[PDB]
Amino acid sequence: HHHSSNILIINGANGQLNDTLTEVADGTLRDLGHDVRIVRADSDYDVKAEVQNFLWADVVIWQMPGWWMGAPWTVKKYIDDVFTEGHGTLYASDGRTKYGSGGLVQGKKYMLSLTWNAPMEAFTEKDQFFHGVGVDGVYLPFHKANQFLGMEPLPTFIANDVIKMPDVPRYTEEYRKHLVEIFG
Amino acid sequence: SSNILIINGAKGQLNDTLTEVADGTLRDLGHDVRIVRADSDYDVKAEVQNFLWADVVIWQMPGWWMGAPWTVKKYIDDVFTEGHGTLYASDGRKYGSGGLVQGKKYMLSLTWNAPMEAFTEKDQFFHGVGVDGVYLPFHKANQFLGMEPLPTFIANDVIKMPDVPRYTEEYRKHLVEIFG
Repeated sequence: HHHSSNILIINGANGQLNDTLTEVADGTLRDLGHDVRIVRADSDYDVKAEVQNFLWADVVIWQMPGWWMGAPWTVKKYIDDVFTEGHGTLYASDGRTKYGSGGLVQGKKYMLSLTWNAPMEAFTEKDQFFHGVGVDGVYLPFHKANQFLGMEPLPTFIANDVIKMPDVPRYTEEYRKHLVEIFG
Repeated sequence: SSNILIINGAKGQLNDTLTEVADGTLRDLGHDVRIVRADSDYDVKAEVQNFLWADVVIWQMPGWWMGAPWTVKKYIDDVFTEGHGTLYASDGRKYGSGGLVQGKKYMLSLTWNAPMEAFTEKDQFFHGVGVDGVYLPFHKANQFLGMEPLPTFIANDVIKMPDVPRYTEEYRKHLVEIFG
């Protein structure tokens, strides 16, 4: 079910930084020749229309803040609503007829763009809170929800200490170079 | 004799059934039990008071798209946040050391479609990180408050292999082993 690229940015949007980074990606990517659509997870979306957005998309970008160690409930509701709908388009089942091999959109990719209060050391230091599993380790279940559909991950981007050490200029440029590197 | 709070994430008769099993078993062991349905119009202040009352919090829930149903995550986002000043003070500034309810315990009781092998084999979907690995973020949200984990219970292949009974007996046994 997977056929420049079509990019779908899901804005999980302090609701300024995420709105700002959504805009940065929108402009950067469109100036690199891609076509992008932006959808706010915290909106009264049309699930069937959202399924079609995923079918249209070559890449899905999840721009979102870390809320209680993961996606805000509105983003998880978008997944629970949209992914479940789409059964038959985005995925057929869990694969068994190895769990996780029943997706129908292999070839599509997704990327996480995050903003957290926690410092990076909290993710990397074996002796700290997340026991060194890393940002992607903390997001394993989120990555896997996307992979169940058959999509592949692209390098994660994350801004840390956004509240205790804010610096939009830094984040914005770093994100831009992150995008140019991947989508350039 | 502990106060146990059970958050029923059913959205979903199996989880309703397992909530009942926990309630009946724990009370029979001398504990007081309270049940709250995550998928309801709960009052955030009331829930914070449930947490302060509880010695142990059991999260009974099905796995939805690799984790907690959105209604359970909204429960956390709503209640844990209202809990600022009672359940947690700050992020501790290392990060995660700013809880206010150290001494309390929490436990995950899960129901999944996937088979246990999908969690333990390094070459499978979950590269062998285990059930608790997949739930790392959920465990950590609880630990941020200062609470400590108890052994996780999980019923696998609950849809492809409806073994109710079996799941009820194993959970019942799991509970006696921990709270007995």
